[PDB]
Amino acid sequence: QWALEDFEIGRPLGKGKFGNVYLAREKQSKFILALKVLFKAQLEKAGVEHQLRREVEIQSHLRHPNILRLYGYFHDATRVYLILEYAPLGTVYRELQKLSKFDEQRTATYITELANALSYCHSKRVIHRDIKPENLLLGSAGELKIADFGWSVHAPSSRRTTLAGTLDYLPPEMIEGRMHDEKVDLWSLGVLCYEFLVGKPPFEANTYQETYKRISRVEFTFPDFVTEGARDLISRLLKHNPSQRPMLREVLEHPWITANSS
Ligand SMILES: CNC(=O)c1ccc(Nc2ncc3cc(C(=O)N(C)C)n(C4CCCC4)c3n2)cc1
Repeated sequence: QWALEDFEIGRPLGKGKFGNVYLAREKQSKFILALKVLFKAQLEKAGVEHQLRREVEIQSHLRHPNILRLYGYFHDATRVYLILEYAPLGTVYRELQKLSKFDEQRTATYITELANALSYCHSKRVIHRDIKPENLLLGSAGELKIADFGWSVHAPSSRRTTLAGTLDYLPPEMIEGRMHDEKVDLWSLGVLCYEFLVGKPPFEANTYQETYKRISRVEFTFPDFVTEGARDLISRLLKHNPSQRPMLREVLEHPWITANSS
């Protein structure tokens, strides 16, 4: 069906290792959307051309208000085109840059949305979404959208590289090279809850090497303003042992979440 001729192209919203994301508009409907362009040369060089095919099929069947929708896709001789939902308010990472840190009501509301999205994902055996805030977008209603599909893409305003942000969110079992399961998403939720409340991710260090040690040894501390309920949820999510991490339904029922979420 689709071809590049079906779209008007506007400015690049961001750029990544594999290509760019453009503001775009379907000509007939004048619908605004995000056109993600991946260069086949880059996909081939990295050896991920088979992984892209699988994730396109997965993404084509994920339908949830807090997951960025894939409308369709096509290709030409040099490029793959993903026709994505456009999230008009940008990344949560940028919101965090602007506000420095989130209050407990905003944080608990965002965590609720993500826990619901991740529960849906898990129900389809979809695990390990990279939910660093650079991959979380804000829809027109301010609702969170998981948008890690098709690899990282940064806006010009970003000050954290793809490798650094992804490392900040990696769980000990994947740094220690062990088997992992869907509990990696619970770990990521704890890192995110902390970054939301603090304005910095908990294991940030000068070097990647020190960050590895801090993650593996779960070495993090709380600023004085983090309330006891927030400490309790974050401490349960950032357990080294994945079996000790709560179920997503237990996150949603956590007293700090229910007391503060919209
Ligand atoms: C001052 N305005 C802004 O910074 C702004 C930035 C993006 C949007 N919309 C928007 N909509 C859909 C997307 C899909 C991606 C993407 O492939 N990611 C891996 C996440 N991205 C990225 C592009 C670069 C930042 C997120 C999307 N971005 C609106 C406003």
